[PDB]
Parts: sequence; C-alpha cells; structure tokens
Amino acid sequence: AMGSGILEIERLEEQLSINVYDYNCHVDLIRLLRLEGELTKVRMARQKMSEIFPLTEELWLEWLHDEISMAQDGLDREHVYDLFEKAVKDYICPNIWLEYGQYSVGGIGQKGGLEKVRSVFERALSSVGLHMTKGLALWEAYREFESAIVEAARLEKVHSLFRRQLAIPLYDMEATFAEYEEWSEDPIPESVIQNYNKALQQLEKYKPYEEALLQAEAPRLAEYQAYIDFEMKIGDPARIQLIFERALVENCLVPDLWIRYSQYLDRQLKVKDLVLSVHNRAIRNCPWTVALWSRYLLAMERHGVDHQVISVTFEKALNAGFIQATDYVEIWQAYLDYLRRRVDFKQDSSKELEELRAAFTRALEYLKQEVEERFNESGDPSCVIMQNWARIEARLCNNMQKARELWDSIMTRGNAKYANMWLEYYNLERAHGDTQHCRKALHRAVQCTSDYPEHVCEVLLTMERTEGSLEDWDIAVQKTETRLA
Amino acid sequence: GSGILEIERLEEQLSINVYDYNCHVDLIRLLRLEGELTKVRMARQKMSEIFPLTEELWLEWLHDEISMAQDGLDREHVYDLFEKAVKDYICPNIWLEYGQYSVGGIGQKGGLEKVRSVFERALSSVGLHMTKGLALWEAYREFESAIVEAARLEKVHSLFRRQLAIPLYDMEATFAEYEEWSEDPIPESVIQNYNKALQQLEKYKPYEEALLQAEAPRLAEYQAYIDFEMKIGDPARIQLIFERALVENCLVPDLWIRYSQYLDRQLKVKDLVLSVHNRAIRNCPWTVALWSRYLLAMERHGVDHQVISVTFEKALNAGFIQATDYVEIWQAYLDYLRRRVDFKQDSSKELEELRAAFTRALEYLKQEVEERFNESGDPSCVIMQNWARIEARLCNNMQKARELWDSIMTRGNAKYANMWLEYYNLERAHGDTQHCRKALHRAVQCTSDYPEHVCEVLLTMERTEGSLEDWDIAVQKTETRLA
Repeated sequence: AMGSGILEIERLEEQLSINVYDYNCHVDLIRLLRLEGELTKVRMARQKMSEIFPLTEELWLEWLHDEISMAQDGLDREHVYDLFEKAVKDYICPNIWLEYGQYSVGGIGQKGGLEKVRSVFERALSSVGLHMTKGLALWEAYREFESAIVEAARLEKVHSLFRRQLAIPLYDMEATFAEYEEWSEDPIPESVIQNYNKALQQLEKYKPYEEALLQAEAPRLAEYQAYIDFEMKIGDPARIQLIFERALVENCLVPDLWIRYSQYLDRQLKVKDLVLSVHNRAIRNCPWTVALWSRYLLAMERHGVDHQVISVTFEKALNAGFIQATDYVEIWQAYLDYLRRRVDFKQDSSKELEELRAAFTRALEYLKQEVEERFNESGDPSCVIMQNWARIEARLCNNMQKARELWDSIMTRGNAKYANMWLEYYNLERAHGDTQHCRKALHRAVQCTSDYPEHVCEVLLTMERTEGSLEDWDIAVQKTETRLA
Repeated sequence: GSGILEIERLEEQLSINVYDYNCHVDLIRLLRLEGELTKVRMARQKMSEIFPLTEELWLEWLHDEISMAQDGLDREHVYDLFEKAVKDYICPNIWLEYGQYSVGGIGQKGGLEKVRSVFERALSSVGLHMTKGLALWEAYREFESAIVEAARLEKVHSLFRRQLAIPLYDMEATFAEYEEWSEDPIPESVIQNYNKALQQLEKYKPYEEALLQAEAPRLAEYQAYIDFEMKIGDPARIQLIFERALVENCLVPDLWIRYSQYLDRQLKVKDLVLSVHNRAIRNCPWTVALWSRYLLAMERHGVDHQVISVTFEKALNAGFIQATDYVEIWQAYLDYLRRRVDFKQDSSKELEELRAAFTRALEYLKQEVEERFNESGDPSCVIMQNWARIEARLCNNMQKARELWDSIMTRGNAKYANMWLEYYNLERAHGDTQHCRKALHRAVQCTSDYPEHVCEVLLTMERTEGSLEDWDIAVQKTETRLA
C-alpha cells in the first residue's frame, strides 16, 4: 500500500511518545525509518534507543556499518570512533572490536593513527584476546596489519604477536605454531615452546567445557555456570572475567548472574572503574531488580563517586519501576543510609543533616503517595523508615521530641497492637529518654499490646522492681493483673 | 522404764529436727504421764513458739495451768497464757473459758471490769460467729444477770438488744426469751434490727448448711462462702469467714494469700494485715511467696528496718524445696533494700548496704543453694542482671555492669539471643557504640537459638550509626553466619 511506511512510522513514534520503554517499538521504528531512507532520523532514533537500552552486537554492528559506509570526512572518522567507543561498552563484542580495528586502519597517514590502530587492537585483545573461539580472529587481524607494515624487516611486532598468542589457549593454535615455524627462520625459543605446550594443555583441559557450550541450546545457562565455577576455582581473574562476560552476553537478563559477577569484582579485586562499569551495565540490563540498584549505590559510595552523581543515580533507581512495594522501601533505605553516612553529628547543625531529614520527609511522602497509589500498601507496614529516623534523631541529634512524634505516627498505623513495637520504642526511651517516659510507654504498652501482653507486663514489672517506688511496683502489679486476668 | 527412754529418744529427735510437730505432741504426752511438770511446761512453750496450736492443744495447756494455779500470781500468768492462746486461730471455746475463768478475779484486784473486757473482746472476735457466738452472748448475760445489784438491769437489757441486732442461730429463741424477761416493751428500734437479722440469717442458711453437708475441710464450701461474704463486702463478716475457713484449712497456702491480699489491697490497716502475714508464714512457712507478700506488707506499713531484716533472715532459714525460691526471696529483700536508697548522692550508707547485700546474695547462691540443690537456683543470673541494671542506670557505675555481664555470659548464657540483646540494650543505654559493636559481633558468633535476630540488630545498628566500612563488615559477618 502507498505511503504505508510513513503512516506506520508516525504510529510507532507516537506509541514511543507514550511508552518510551518499548524495545520492539524502537527496533521496528528504526527498521522502517531505514526503509524510508530518513537517514538523520534513523540516527536520532538509534541514539535514543541506545541511551535507554543495551544494544546487542548485531544492532550495534548495523548502526556502525551505516555510519561507516556513509563517511566522507576526517571529522566523520572521529565521530565513527566515538560511535565505536560507545558500542564496546554494552556486552562482549569480538566482531565490533574486529571492525573497529580494520576501520581504524584507514586512519593511518593521519599523524597519530598508527598508534590508534595499535590501541584499538590492544584493547581488543585485553578484552577478548583470551576468547577461546573468537580471539583467534583478532590476533590474526592484528598480525596481518603488522605484516602489511613490517617496515624495514622489523618483525619484532609480528614475532611478539606470535609469542603472545601461542602462550594462550585458543583453537587451532597448533596451526599458528605451524605458520610461525614456517615463517620465523630462527628457532622458536624454548620459552615459546614450553608456553605453547602448556597452552595446548590448556586447550585439552578446557575442551569438554567448550563442547558443552557447543552442544547446548538456547542461552545455555547451565553450561556457563559450570564453566564459571571451574574457572573460578582455577582462579585466574582474567579468565573468570572472560567467562562471566561470555555467559553474560547470552544470559544478560539473569540478575543473579550479574550479582555473582558484580560481587566477585566488588569484593575481590575492587578496581573502581571496572566495578562501577559492571554495576551500571547491570542496572541497564535488569532494571527491575532493586538489589542491583542498591549494590550499585553502595559501590558508588564505596568508591567516592561524586555526590551529585549518586543522587541522579538514585533518581534513575526510583524511576526504574519495581514490582513490589518492599523494593521501593528498600531503595529509599539505601539512599537514606548513604545520606546519613554523609553527616557529621558532633556539630550543632549541618547542611548534610538537613539534607538527610529532607530526604526522610520526601521518602515518607513518596511512600504515602506513589507507592500507595500503585500498590494499595505502604511498603513497610511496620514503619521501618520512621523507626530508623527516630533512632537517628534520638541517639545522634539530641532531638528526642521528633523521635516521640515519629513513634506516635508509627503506633497510630496499627503498630500499637504489637509487643515488639512497644519494646522497640521503650528501649529507645530507656536509651535516650528518662524513666518517666519509659513508664508512660510501658503502661500504654500494657493496655495496647494484642499479641504478647504478658511480655510487656514482665518488662514493666522488671522496670519498676529495678527503679520504681513501691507505689510504682504496686500499680504495676495491678495493671498486669487486670490486663492478664 | 520405757517412758523414760522414749522421752529421751524424742528429745534427741527434736535435737536434730526441731520442726517435728507430732514429736512435740508425743513428748508432751509422755512428760505429762511422768509428772515432770516443769519439763511439760517448757516443752509446751517451745512447741507453741514453733507452731500454731489448735484450739484443743491450747485448751489442754490452759486447763492444766488453771487446775495447777494456787495463788494470784498464777492468776495473772494464766491471763498471759490466754492472751497468747487467742493469737493463733479463731477460738470461741478459748474465749468462753477466758471469760469464765476471769470471773474468779471479781472480789480482788479491782477486776470486775476485767470480766467485761474479756467478754467484749470475745465478742469482737466471735460475737458475730453464726453458730458459736450465741454461747458467748449467753455466758456474758449470765454473768451480768447474776451480779445485777438493785435490778437496774441496763447491762442485761443492752446485751439482749445487741445480740438481737445480729444474725445468730436461733435468735428467735432469744427474742422470745427477751420478751418474757423484759418487764417493759421491746423497743421499736431493735425490732427492725432483729427482723433485718432474720433476713440475713435466712440469707446465710444455705452457705452454713453448705459447710455442714460437706465434709471437712470444706475448702470449696469455704471458698464459695468467702466469695459470697466478700460480694456483700462487710469487713467484719468477711474477716470472720476467712478465719473460720482458715481454722480447718490452715495448710492451704493459697487461702492465706487470698485473705492476706484482701486485707493488703482493701482493708488498709497495719495491725490486721501484718498479723495475718505473720500467721501465714507460721502456718505454711514453706511457700516463699508468703514471705514475699509479708515483706512487702512490712515495707508498705513503714515497719522498722531491723524487723524487716530479721524477718528476711527468718525467711532464709525457713526450708524451701526449690532452688528458684531462694532467688525469689533474695530478690524480695534486695528490691526492698534498693527502695531505701536516694540514688541522687554519690555514695550512701543505704547504697552500700544494697551492694553488700548483692555480694551476699550471689555468694549465698553460689554456696548454700548450689551445694544443697546441684543447680544454680538462678540459671539465668537474674540477681546479677538486676545488679548490673542498677549500677549502670542508677549509679554512674558502668564498669561493674560490664563485669557482672562477664559472669552472666560465662555459664552458657552466651548461646541465647535474649541475653546478648539484654547486654546490648544496657550498653546502648549507658555504654557506647564501640562496646555495642563488640557485643553484637560476639553475639552473632555465639548465639545458637536465634542468630538471625542478632544479625538484624547488628545491621540495624550499623545502618543507623556506623561507617560504611562497619556496614560492610557487618554484612560479611551476617551472611557468613546465616550461610
């Protein structure tokens, strides 16, 4: 039908105008914009999708090819580089690295672009150079490049690439050892023979695992978990990054896998940029699991990420949309713990303390409104945000009145039927109130508790026996008697 | 010569176990058969100081002293003996005998008033007694009638008028007797009182017959009767029903608690309640609770200190059958000793008495109770806890509370989340965060029943106030433990 593309593009653009988080809508919109030839609009649509989602290697590769096969300038070259730089972040991508290398080969002649090629291949190798099946292509392409240059019969570059590859367990390395012997008229030194042979021993070691992947269907999660384990016991940080990544490209929706990888980096070789990177990638691949946002905020805090960045990240976390109210309480509590750990409490007043209190009010209102309106629940039925606030105010801020207010609020939402709650507040008054307030609290407790009144009773008697007048003890015995009768 | 040796034997068995009641009645039996008058009398004295004597034993002693009384000094001493006799239980016969014997003193010693004293007091005790008081009214009017002088008769008239205003058995018979006796007309005012008395007598009939139809001790019947009289709420009549119930049921400790409490909460009289408490620990000295109640009474009514101390010592020397009971009474005494301390001075005589009493209690439990029970008595170091709570909160002394908690935690109390948290909360209140962290770390390591709860508390504490580092170490400990 005539002009159907125009109308369907309008339709999809409007459907995205309401629900921006529609992946298939972006994919469709982009293919139709390509068929109509609206090039700049394809570029924009692609940019918005890539800023919302991780793109697979095929989508990244399509966009890269379109920008490359359309580039007529040196500035276009720098912009293409920028696009590659953005493309490598999402997942492990051997082909993207290959294309980046070869496309960068065009950059020679321009002064600073021999090193540019070597940088691209070097980072390519550092990333996937160990890849059992796809690294070989990168080693080979890098060597083809150095061979096509090899100025003045200076084969130290090609030699080095051979010697670095041969010490590494990838497929058909025997073939590379072959081409090397037939190439280097000099002997292949015993360091290279020894390392080559232990490497071949690493191929034979790993064969059953790789063939487990080959046979398996779908995303092959089980096989990746077995390989993850095996490599994690063998304990090479490089090789466990590699298998975590290889498993993650195929299993990137599995949050617990992100947590395993995240946790290994986060706790064991905590290099800032790498863990912050992997956390960000986790919250882009599985934004529905608040745990990922929590560990990410904890990671940022641990690594001294600037204040404003953490705040903005929290805002993204709020907006991610979780399926349980306990999750909104959870992320709010994470943010508030961060805010509290920001305050010095030994000064009359603070800028940071006021931000903490303000964030508490905001958190409570947000649970009153957004979470209730979307769930018909409070998220914390037992007012834990308020509890933590009262604790802070009483124990750290000398502000006992606010704590009393907050516990008023806590008890009014039906928490007064619970002995545990009464004892939580009592312990607060005992900690930072006075004996009068503890008495009031425990009396009220004796007359409100529904689950375990005898427990509050015995605490009351204990308190008066320890500290109250004989009149006080007598009143206590009467209340408890009348209550438990 | 078997009597000689059997007496010697009983004296030996009393030399070992002085709290053998039947041994005393037997010893006295034999000493009487032997004519050892002096030894009979102080066998009677020692027994009467150990136990309450029933009405009959008191009557034997009284009859013997009376039929052996040969001068006026014996008369006054017999009076003293009666004075001691009435204290133990309710004793209508003894009150009657006390009156009749007091009649012998009329001529001499200005003691015509004495007879009226004895009979008035006899009335105050059992004058309201539904079945046995009539005997006492009758005897009182007999004496007054026989010493009527010039027919003034206002003593006999008044006595009749007082009996008729009270519901006693077959007063209808005395109402008639009075009319026949009275030259004048029974007044309008006593007539209404007699008729109201008829009302309440017919009211009480099914309860009195409840006692009669039932076999003794009619505890239930007595408990039901006590219930009714207490619902009517007359203090005289419910004291009376409590005493009548107790004479047959003096071994029922819960009954002494009921009566003791009724007076404690409601009557609000020192002499009455303290009497009932003393009599309670004499009848059932084996229920530590009675001693507790009693000490509390003494504290309430401002009883002098040394009396309270001595009563406590008696309490310790009583024999209880449970390790927990010695903790209970020690706690009673220690709470008492604490309520004597003005905690707003740096040091005190009363505070040092408290502390020294604490050391005494811990040592006494480590020694007497452990060696006699093969137990700690206090398994959960309750006395030690209370000492810690006091030292921390009421004195400025936090160090001692920490020590006391070493001792508390070292006998297997370290497996328990409650204990760990008790120490924690104490440390939270009067220690510092450092010690709370230390405490809760060790708590997650040691707790066996509810380690997850302790883990919660740790995480909550570090979230509320600890560094990020502290939060991470906490999560590590927790996860490692609950793994």
